Amino acid sequence: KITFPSDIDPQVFYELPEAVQKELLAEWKRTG
Amino acid sequence: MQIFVKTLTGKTITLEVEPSDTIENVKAKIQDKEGIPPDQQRLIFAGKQLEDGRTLSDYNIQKESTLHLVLRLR
Repeated sequence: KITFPSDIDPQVFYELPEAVQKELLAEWKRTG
Repeated sequence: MQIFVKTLTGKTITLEVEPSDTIENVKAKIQDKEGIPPDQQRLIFAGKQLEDGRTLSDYNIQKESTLHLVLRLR
């Protein structure tokens, strides 16, 4: 289950590298 | 040569640049248009992080090329 902020689009997100993907997901999780 | 920059929200921007333009310059372009500073915006091309000490031709970027912008925290 993935939750994206009101300012994040999923189409451009999956297009980003995994290493950067994890850092962005870890940020939405630490605060999420 | 121009390049398209898609943001995390899907915002696409076309900025005219040159094969000898430095990554630090392209970043400034998004700053004057998106109002985002260089110390927080990140440009990635083909899963590679662009360095502020190189030129577009050094990363093999050509016209109509598209890059991805990742926001930092600061």
